[PDB]
Order: sequence, then C-alpha cells, then structure tokens
Amino acid sequence: MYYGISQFSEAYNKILRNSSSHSSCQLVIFVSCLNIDALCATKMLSLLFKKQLVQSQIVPIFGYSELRRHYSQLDDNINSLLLVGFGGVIDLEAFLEIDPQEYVIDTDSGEQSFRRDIYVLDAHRPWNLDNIFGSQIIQCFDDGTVDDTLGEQKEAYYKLLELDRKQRKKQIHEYEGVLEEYYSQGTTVVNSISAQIYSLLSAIGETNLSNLWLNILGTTSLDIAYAQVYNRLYPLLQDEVKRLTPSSRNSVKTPDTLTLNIQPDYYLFLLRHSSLYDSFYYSNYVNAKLSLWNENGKKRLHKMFARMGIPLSTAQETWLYMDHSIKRELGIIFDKNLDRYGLQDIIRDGFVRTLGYRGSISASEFVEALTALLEVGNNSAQKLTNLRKRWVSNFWLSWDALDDRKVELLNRGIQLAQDLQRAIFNTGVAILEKKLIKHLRIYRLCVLQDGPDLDLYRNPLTLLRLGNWLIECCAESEDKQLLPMVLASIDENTDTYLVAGLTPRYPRGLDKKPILNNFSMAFQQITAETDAKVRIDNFESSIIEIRREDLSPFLEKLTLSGLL
Amino acid sequence: KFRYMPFSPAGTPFGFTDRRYLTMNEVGYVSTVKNSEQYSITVSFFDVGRFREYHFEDLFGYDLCFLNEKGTLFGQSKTGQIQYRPHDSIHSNWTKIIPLQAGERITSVAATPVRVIVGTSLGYFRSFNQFGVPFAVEKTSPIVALTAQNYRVFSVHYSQFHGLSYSLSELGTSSKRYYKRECPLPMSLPNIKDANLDYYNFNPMGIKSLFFSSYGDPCIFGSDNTLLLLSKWRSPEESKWLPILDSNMEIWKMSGGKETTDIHVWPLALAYDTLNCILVKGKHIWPEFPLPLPSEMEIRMPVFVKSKLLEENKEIQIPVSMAAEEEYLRSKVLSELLTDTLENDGEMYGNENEVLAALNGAYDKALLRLFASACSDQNVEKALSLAHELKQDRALTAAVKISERAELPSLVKKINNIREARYE
Amino acid sequence: FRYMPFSPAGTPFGFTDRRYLTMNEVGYVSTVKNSEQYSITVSFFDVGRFREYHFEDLFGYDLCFLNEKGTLFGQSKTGQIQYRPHDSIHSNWTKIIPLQAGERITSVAATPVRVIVGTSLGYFRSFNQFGVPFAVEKTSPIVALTAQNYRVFSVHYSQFHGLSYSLSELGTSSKRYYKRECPLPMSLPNKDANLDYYNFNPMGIKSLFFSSYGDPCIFGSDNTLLLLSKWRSPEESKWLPILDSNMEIWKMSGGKETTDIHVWPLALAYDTLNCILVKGKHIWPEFPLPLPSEMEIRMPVFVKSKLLEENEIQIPVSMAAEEEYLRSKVLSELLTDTLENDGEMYGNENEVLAALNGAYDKALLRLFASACSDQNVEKALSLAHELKQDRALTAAVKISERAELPSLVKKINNIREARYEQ
Amino acid sequence: TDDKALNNMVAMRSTEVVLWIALLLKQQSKCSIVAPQWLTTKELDRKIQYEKTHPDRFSELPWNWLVLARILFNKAKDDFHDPIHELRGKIQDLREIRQIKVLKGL
Repeated sequence: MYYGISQFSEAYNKILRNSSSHSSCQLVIFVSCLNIDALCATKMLSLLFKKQLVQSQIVPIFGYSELRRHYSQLDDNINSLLLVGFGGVIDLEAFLEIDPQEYVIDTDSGEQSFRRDIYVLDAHRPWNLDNIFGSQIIQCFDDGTVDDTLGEQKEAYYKLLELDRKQRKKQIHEYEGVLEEYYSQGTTVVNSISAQIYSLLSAIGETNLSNLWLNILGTTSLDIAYAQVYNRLYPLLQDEVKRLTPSSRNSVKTPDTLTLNIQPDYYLFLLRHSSLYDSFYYSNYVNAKLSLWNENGKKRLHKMFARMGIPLSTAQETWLYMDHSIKRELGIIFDKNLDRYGLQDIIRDGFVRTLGYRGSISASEFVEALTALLEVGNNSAQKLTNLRKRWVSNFWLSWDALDDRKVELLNRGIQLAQDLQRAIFNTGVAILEKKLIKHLRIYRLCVLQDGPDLDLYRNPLTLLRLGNWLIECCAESEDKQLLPMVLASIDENTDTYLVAGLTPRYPRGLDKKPILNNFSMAFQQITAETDAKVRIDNFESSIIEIRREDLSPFLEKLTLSGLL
Repeated sequence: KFRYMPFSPAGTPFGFTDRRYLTMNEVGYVSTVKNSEQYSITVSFFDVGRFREYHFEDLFGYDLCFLNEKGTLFGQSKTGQIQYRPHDSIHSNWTKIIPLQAGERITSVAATPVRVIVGTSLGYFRSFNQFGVPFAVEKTSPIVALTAQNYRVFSVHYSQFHGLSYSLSELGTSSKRYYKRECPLPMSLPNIKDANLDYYNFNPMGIKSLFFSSYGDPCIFGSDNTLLLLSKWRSPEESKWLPILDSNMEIWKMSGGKETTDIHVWPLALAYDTLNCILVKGKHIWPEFPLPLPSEMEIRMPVFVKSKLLEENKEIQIPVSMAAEEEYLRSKVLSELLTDTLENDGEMYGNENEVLAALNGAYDKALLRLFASACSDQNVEKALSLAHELKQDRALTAAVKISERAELPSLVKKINNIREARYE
Repeated sequence: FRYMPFSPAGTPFGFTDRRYLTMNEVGYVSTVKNSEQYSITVSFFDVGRFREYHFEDLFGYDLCFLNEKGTLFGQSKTGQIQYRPHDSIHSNWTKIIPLQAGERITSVAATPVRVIVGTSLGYFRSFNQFGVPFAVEKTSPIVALTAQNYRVFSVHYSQFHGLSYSLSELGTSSKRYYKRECPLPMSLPNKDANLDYYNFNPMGIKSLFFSSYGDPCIFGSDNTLLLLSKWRSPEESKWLPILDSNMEIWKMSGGKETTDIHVWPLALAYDTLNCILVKGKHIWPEFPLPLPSEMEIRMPVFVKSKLLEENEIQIPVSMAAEEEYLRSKVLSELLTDTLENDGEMYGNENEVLAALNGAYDKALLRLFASACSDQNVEKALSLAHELKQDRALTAAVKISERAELPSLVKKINNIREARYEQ
Repeated sequence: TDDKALNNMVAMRSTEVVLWIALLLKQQSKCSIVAPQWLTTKELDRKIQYEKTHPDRFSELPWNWLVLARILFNKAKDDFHDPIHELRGKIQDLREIRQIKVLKGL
C-alpha cells in the first residue's frame, strides 16, 4: 500500500527531488524522543542526509500536543516532513488540521501534487485507515502489514467512502462492521523503525558497519517488551554482520580494528561494566526465576555461585579486574550449571562490538546505557513544560552517545543505568513485600502513594522499567493467570498520577500469536464518558495523567469496561 | 586429463575464507559471502554517480558472473541456472535454465547491449537476447573465457584436441561480424607450493583477466604475468599480439633489483597507456575483501636486458640508450592503436587527436636520442637509417644539427636529400 | 619439451670437436671446439664473389644464419647476437636480447633489409640491418626461421598448439601475413644415428628455405621435400610433396635399400635440389665436405613393389608419363604464379614456361596412346580435354586413327573447333 | 585553481586536484585519495634510518609532512596500501626523533 517495502527508493528519491537545494533548509525530521528505536532510526537517516548534503532540521517531540504546536509554526518553505516513531495510529490529516485543498499545486489530467509531503515512519498498529488509504498528503512506510493483513479493510474503506432501504442496510452495516472490528484491536509494535530505514539504505546501496550498528541498537531495544518481534528480525541481522565483516580471521588486535562479532551475550544486566554478581542480582529475568526480592531468593543466588564454584569475593569483582581464567571458563560453567535453576534461557547469542583497545560493549549493554541517558541525563503548565523541556534536552545526550568520539558520555550512561536499575529494584521489592498489587479480576492494579526517590517515576520510561520488572516477575510464576496490569505513580508537585497500562506476556522461553494493549481504547472510552480531568497526549497512548482525586472514579469505571 | 572450471574475469578463489570475488573490471566488482548454506552477493561499482550498489541473497550458489554498464549476469556452473539483472530496474530481472548433459558445466558467461551469451565445457554456445529469448545454439571448441565491451565479444577456447585459440566478434543491432574464429592464441599456460596450486585448482588456464582496453582493442593477462594486446585486428591479415607489459620485470625494476616474491599484480583494465590493477602483497596471489585501491602501472615494451641493468646498478637507473629504445617502440605501437581507432571508430573525447600529435612528438625525440648514440659511435650508416624513419620535417632539422655537432658531413648531405624527397 | 636452437642444415657435434652450424647456396659455416674457446670458419661454394675467413668466438655461438650479404650469429642461452657483413666497408654489430628465466633463442634469420630473432617463449623480435629494433610481437613458440628479400617463413610448435607455420611479407606500409599459424603437414620423427641427431634437433626439420623463385620449402624427418604452392592467394594454397628422397636413393641404388646413403638439402633451384650426399654409420655430413651435388625433382607416383616386379631401374613408361604430366603441371602453376606477380628474376623464365607446356602435352599424348591401346574411349577422351594447346590435338586424332578408334575423333574435332573459334 | 582537471574526470583513472577539493569529494563516496609515495612504510623507514644515521641534520621530508599525515589519517583512513597502524607508528617515530634534534639545536 502506501509505500511498500519494494518502493522505499521512490519515497527517498522524492525527498531528494523535492527537498535538496544548496539555497535553504527544506527538510524537517520530527522524532519522538523517549523512544530508542526512533533515535537509532533518526541517527541513520541523518548520516544519510549528511552524505547527500541535504540541509535539514531535527526537532525532538514529546507528545501530540507538542506535535500540533511545532507543526502549526513550520516555516512555509519546509516541503518535506518525516514523522519518525509516531502518528500512524492517529488521523494526522484531522489532528494537524490539514485540508489538502490549502496544500495542492499543479492540478493538471488525472493528477495532483502538493507543496508538502508528510512521511510517517511508524511501527505501531492498528494503522489509521484515513492515513493509509484516505489521504494523498500523508505517506506511510510499511513492513508489509497492509497488503498482507488489510485487504478486507481496503475494500470496506472504499465501498463506504463511495456510498455518500434494504440494499443499503444490507451493505453499509457490513462495511462499518469490518471497520468497527478493525478498530477495537489493541495497540502493538510489529517492526523496528531502524530495520525499515536499514532496508531503505539497502535499496539505495548505502549499507556499512556504522549503519548496521544503529540497526542492531534500534532493534535490540524491542527485546524487553516485544520479544516476538526481535526474534523475527534477529535472523536478518546475522546475515548482514557476515556480509559486511572483512576476510581476516585469527586477526591481531590494533587500535583501528572495529570488530562486530556474533557471540555469547548472556541475558544479564551490564555484565562487562559491572560485577558478575550485580549482573544476576539486577537482571529482570533472573529475579523472575529465583524470586530474588525476598531473602530466600538471595540465598538461592549465593547457593548458585557456591555450586558454580565462583567465590562471592570473585563474583563481586568489577568484570575487567575479575580473573582471566574465570572469564574464559564462564561459557562452560554456565552450560554445566544454569539448568538446575531453570536459568538455561540466559544463554543467548548477541552482537558485541569492540573498537581498538577500548573493550567490548554488547548491543544489549549499549541500549541500557542509551535509555539511562533519556531517563536521567540531567503554574502546573510551567511545572509540566519545564519538565518536558528536560526530556527533550536528554534526547541529545542519548544522540551524542551514539558517536564513537564520545565514549565518556556512554560511560556516564553506563553508570546512570546502574543507579536506575538499583532504584527500580528497591521499589519493586517494596511493591512485592507490602503486597501493593491488587487483583481486580479484569486487570491487576498497582499504585505508588509514597516512597524513596519516587520522583524518578514521573518520566514515562522509568515507569516502564518498573512495569517491565513487575511483568517479568509475574509472567514466570506458573499459578498466576496472565492479566493486563495498571501501574500508577504520584507526582507530589503537579498533584497528578502518571498511569501506565501494561500488557502481560508469555514466559520468556515458551514458543504464541501476540497479545495487544487495549488500555489505549479503554482509557479514551472511559475519558469520553466522564467529566474528569486527564492528559491523553502521549505517543504511547497506554500512558495517561490524571489529577489525584479523579483517579479512584476513573479506576472504578475501568473495572466495568468491556474493552480490556 | 584436463578439468574444466567456471571462469569469470579477475574473480578469485575462496581459499581458507568464507568469501571471494566473482569478478572485477572497469565497471565494478562483485563478491559472494558463504552464509550458512546460502550465499549473499554484493555488487559494487567504481562509478557511484551512475550506478548504485546492491546486494541480494542467493539460494542457488552462483559461481559465474559478468558485469557491464547495462546489467549483471549470474550463472551456476553445475545446474545451468542463469540470471540477468539489468541496472535500471525499469526492466525486470529474468532467470532461465540451460540444458547441461552429465558432466557438462557452464565455463563462462557474457553480456552485450542486445545479447546474453553462454559457453559450456562441451563447447555449446547459447545466445539469448537481452530479454531471455533463445537466438542460437552453435558448437565450438570449449570456451574457457568470455568478454564483451559494447557489441564486441572476445572468447578464448581450449581443448586437448584443439589447443588454445580465440575468436573476436562484433554482433551489433545490425551488421553482425566475426573478425576471427578459433585462431591460435600466443599465450603461455602454467608450468603444472599451495600458494600457486590453490589458484591453479580454481583457474587451470591461469588467465588472471580478459578485457578490452578502453579503446576496444582486446587484452589478455596470462599465467606468465605478461599483458598481451591485440593490434590491428579490425583488418585480420595484419593482426599481431604485442607484449605491452612484462609485469614481473616492471616489479623487479621498482623494488630496486631484488628478485621479489611477496608482490603480485592483479589486472582490472587498460585505460589507454596504463594498466589499472591491484598490486597484491603477501603469500596469496589474489586480493581480499576491503578491496585496495587500483594502482596504475604504465605500459613498457619488453626491451629491458636484466643483466645490463644489473651491471650498471651493481631506484634503478636505466641506460639512456635502453630508455630511448623503449620510448620509441612504446610510442610506435600506441600511435598505431590510436590512429586505427580514430580512422575506424572516430574519437570519443576531442583530446584524442591532440594525444596523437603529442605522441608523435615523443617518437621523434626518442629517435633523435638514438641518432646521437649512432653519431657518438660514428656509425654513419646506422645514423642514416634512424633519420629515415623520423616523421616531422621540422624534427629532421634536428638530425642535421646533431650531425654537424658530431662533424659527420656525409649525414648532412644525405639528410638534405630526405627533406626534398618528402616535400615532393 | 626440449626447444633446441635451430639453424638450416646444421649438424651435431656427436663425440667430435667439429660441427656445421649452417649450409645454403652461398656457403657453409662450421665451428671447432678450440680447447675452452670456439673457432668459426665461414666458407663459400663460390670463392669468386666472397673470400673465406676464420674468427675466434669468445661466447660459444650455437646459432647461425648465412645470406649472401652477411652472417648472423647468436648464443641461445646468453641472448647475444652478432651480425657480420661480408664486405667490411659495413660494420659488424652486436646486440643482447632480453630473456626470461629458462627462455632461449631458438633461431635467427637475416636478410639485407631485416634481421629476425625467435625464442622458446614465442617473442618474435625484429631489427633493421644495423641493429635498430623495429618490433616485438608474440607468437606460438618458434622452432625454425628462414627469410629472403623481406619475406619470412617460420615454424612454430607447442604442446598447447601443435605444429604450425607462418608466412610474412614486409610491405612498404606494414607487414602482411599471407598465412598466420596454419598447421604444417610435415611429419615429426618417431638406434645410434637417429638418437644423436634427434637429441640435437627433436623437431627433425633438416632444412628450411625459399625456392629460387621465392616459394617456401621444408625438408623433414620423413626425408620428403614439401613446397608450398599458390600461397599468394591464401584460399588456394597447397603443400606439394615434390620428393620422397628415399625413393630416388632406392632407384639410384638399382632397387635396393641402403643404410649408407643419406641426403642433406642445401636449396631448391627451379626443378633441382642442390644437396649433399653422405655415406655413414651416421645421417649428417662429415668435415671433408662433399662437392654440392644435384637431385632433379621427382613427384611420388612410383609403387616400390611394382618397380621390382617389372625388373639402374627401368621404369614402366606409363608410370614415367604419369610423373612427367604431373610434375610439369605443378611447375607450370608455380612459374606462372611468380611471372605474373614478381616479373622476371633471371630472364630465362618465360622461355622455360613455353618449353614446359610442351613437356606436359608430350606426357598426355603418351598416356593417350596407352588408353587407346586399352580401347578405353572414355579415358582417352578425358586426356584429350586436358591438353594445354592446339597442335597437340593433331596427335590425338593421329593416334586414335592409328588405333582404329574414330569414335574419339568425332568428339575430339568438336573440342578443337570450339577451342579455336571461341 | 585549475578548472581543467575536474571537468575531465573519469572513474578510476587517477588525476591531480587541489587538496581541499579532494577532501570535499572524499566526504561523499565520490573520490579516494592516493597517499604520496613518502607515506609508505618503505619510504618512512628509509627516513627513520636517515635520521638515526645523521645526528647533525633533519631528513628531506616535505614541508607539510605532519600536517598531511594528520589530515589523511582522519579523512582518508581506508585509502592506504599499508596498514594505517604501522603508518601512524612511523609518523610518531619520525616526530620523536626530530624533536630530539630540535632540542639539540636550541
């Protein structure tokens, strides 16, 4: 459909034809900040437009309210827009207040052209049909979803668009019935935005190891929450590492050799940058298998190190200084022992980059560093705006850390990630010890009223770290039914709760068709029904804000909702 | 008995690695990477203004390639699968299978703006048009190598029962001609340790590359590391092969007279006057994946007596008689190639007539530098022969000036007869 | 394969300090192994024109070529060549020629106008008569060269090519190949005498030369003399076998084999091979060189078992007429091909043609009498078509009248009447 | 600068251009920069031997050798025939010997 995978070169050549001149800046990229995949996509896409000498402006955007503000004030000379990581699921023609008649030029002939193009690079679904069919200005990129999945919706969309009494009743309610089933699907991410732009670089003939690393980083960020998607794309990344890696083997290490191997990348927290003990203690997956919040879980961890034959005094050494024999024997120690605890799934092959003599970083460890930069790198309308300014300001810390010249900023990130995961854990234990997860039949509720350094959880990403930790913890327990989870946290200064709706997921080794985030409808439909004050402006529309006293009325109508 | 292997110009073996070049020439290069029982092929261009690189995954395991300015042709030697991929992708790719008998293989493939050409180890020769319509089946001596440039096709044939031979063709959109059919080819096969044998198991003929020069005169670079260019081929009764680089000698010369084993030439194209090639260094003869820049070797006629160079050097200095003998011969052959191009094809850059004028200028200056040696040794007879071959009437004034400076008044009078004879 | 250095009619040492390097119409060249030096003697078969000399050889020249202007020498392994004109008013000159490791100069040739060097890797090098280089070319490996009056004839051989030849003329604009690397129909050799000679010269070419009228010749291991006919028009060219030399020896022996006569070719003058005849446990000439003898050319139309059964040998005269007709037919086409192209060399030549048509007709009328004696009308009528000229039709009627066979006359008069009116 | 060298480019036949244009073309994929003969591990090692052998003099390196080494190792890192870590190593070996000879000169 709009631009299928076969025809990304035509959309790119259309950008060059429309927006390349030495006279002016003509291209704007709007990127959702608070999304690593949109960050790695936009980094690749800027290195491309650098090499083509296309004068461009990148604007990081927090949410839909800022998208309208920034679009409203675009200089009329700007004739191409990229919307990277958002806007596929909203009607952009309605939302931005477009009327195509104010944008059309050279209408002659079975023909149109327009003074602006709006290219949507988005991996979320269900796609809004008035973008994918119902507009000539908005120009979505596709992984293949539309031709493979939307053929009944295409037909239903047009027969209903054409039809502006038995023969009518018999058909208008068939086609509205197809759209009414197409909406009333929950949200999901089905691709990485970076693997889409790498398949565009593959069409132009621009692939190299720097663009491949950004493709691996952008795609790795999915693994925590969309494991089913990482596993589709992972086979395709292995082939590209082989294709681009040079001939030499048994090579001497030199300050200039970049090597991007595929090798064991254990599912542990910041292994190469922390101790072997903290690697297990702060891992989501390990915590979920050993029940590691309570002190019998901590006994199971020591009892494992003792049985592996690693002293606690060695396991706690920083991984560089930990001894040369353990670090090469470790593959054999894990292949012997992890099976006893069911930790067998920790063995994984991943992508490991090392540059010169500065020591290896895995794609997993690098996205933990880049997210920690977005999260903590630095009158309610001012109290929101001077906070959303901070989250736009952090985007450029994560951006600059993608550069190899700036390893000191990556090393800030790798320290911040270890400060965060410790705070997530010290909060996640409080929730499980104090029994704060209430079972409400339709969903599970959790609400942080008070606690130490609670002022972290007002960033949408840090709330999702704690969400993904509580989800892994539940998803491995064999007695619990899988249920949607609502996680709420107060800001004592704004006097709102940040509320996040979370999908459950299957245990990390079991191998089904996906499950979808329908809080994105349930929150809108309850909001439209109530007189309560909320914000529904975030790009991940599973996340909302609500004033303190309105929350209990809101949850009281959420449990009644048939939409979950 | 002899074993037929698939050939592609400048392609390399896998050796111990998981990757090789299927081909290289003036357009670009192609490499294949072994990738868990399927392959990935990357096609790269030396001109990035005209062509955009691409890659695909190959399920079939192609081992033949030919790359030109219109498309890339792939073949799988053992199953007879061929595929043509045009470069604009306005035209579709196409795929076909050609009928191989038991133990038959495709030995090489080529493409022309209007034809795709396939040759096999039993010497069938199958033409398809540019869209995959069969146009012919000939039978020939088995074709061990093919090349094309525009409408010209050049093939090398070999069999135990026929010896080495070549054919040269110009198939055209109209007025098809075969210039030579199966004429004998004056090129050395190898003297049949693993540094050589891992290459000769892959390419038994030792043809490192087969190409046309940029002006469309055939070239071949054999196991003997000598570049042979076919002269005057547009008129078959006057054709000859010229050895225009002895590249072993030209390496020994630049490494200062060390017998040098760690360096090998790998040829890509002869632009006029200069072989584009990789100089490979190390114990394998062929280059590796980060393809080094094509170096340039200027062509040199093989008139360098190594023993004389040894005694006068004991950076290499070349005796000024030997240097003048080479520049006179090199200029005489290049001026004949340009002259025949300009007369039969016409110029493609306006410069070519100004190159030819400058090239005659280097010929007469080389002959006068030989005439000085003939005067120094007072061989008036040798001097008069050198003066008679001299072209410009204005350069023959220098011959009489040199003969007066040498005080050889016989040469003065004889040269004055040449002035009047050539004026008439 | 051995790629030995070659020179026309040269001989091995063969456990002796003397050998010939070369022989021609002009003369011969021989070398003596003068302790750890060599001494070269450049004799002549005509001391009225040129005078013999000796010179000392420092290098060990193992190649030579002699023309009437000068002698060219070369060292096959060091790549040195040296040209020595016979009139010392011209300078001697010396050149060293490049060689790759293991490459050898396999032969050289010289003419007044051009000097040629071949090699075991097939680089064919050319100079003018003062040692200015003209060209380098590559060919299939040279194993023999000969030249005259700026023509060249070369024989090439390799495992990868088979036995072949080339034939050049240096036109004023450019060098033109009449034939390039066409396969050569000479037979290669298959104890002591053979093994000494074939270790010296494994191609078995005993000599290689142009005829007195400039048509190529070769004498091979098989003792046959071949002459290339019609070569001025490539599409009609034929190698003619014009001696089976063993057959003249068997004939001159009176119908006996011999191990103790052998023939060494010097050159072909029209209808006659100028040659040397040797009696030996060995097959090549000795030091006290015989006076150059003559063999008249004989086409191979004689059956050995028939001649001894019929029987100095007395030839059955129809098998004499069968040669006389065939031999005259070839010489007629060879002389005419030169006379209409290269004019007259020596001036007797147009008279020789008119005498040669008369020999050809005499043999046809001798066959015609034999065919009338068979009463074979149809055979006799075919010979009556093949007469050159008008007067010989009179003998065709007279013999067919005499043989009481006027069925021939009734056709033959129709041939005559058509031939003279039209 | 001479305009006639740039309007006459042909892919992969070498040409000379002014260095600021070579770097501007090499910033796109549109060029590759041929290092001078003195940026070879052979010629650098002959200059290092000269430097050690003649305490009294500096070797005949071109006036721009440190500047051009630093430009090309950053902008044209892929275009050397020798492995760039041995070239950086010998540029440093030359830098250090000349610094001793300077301190003697003062």
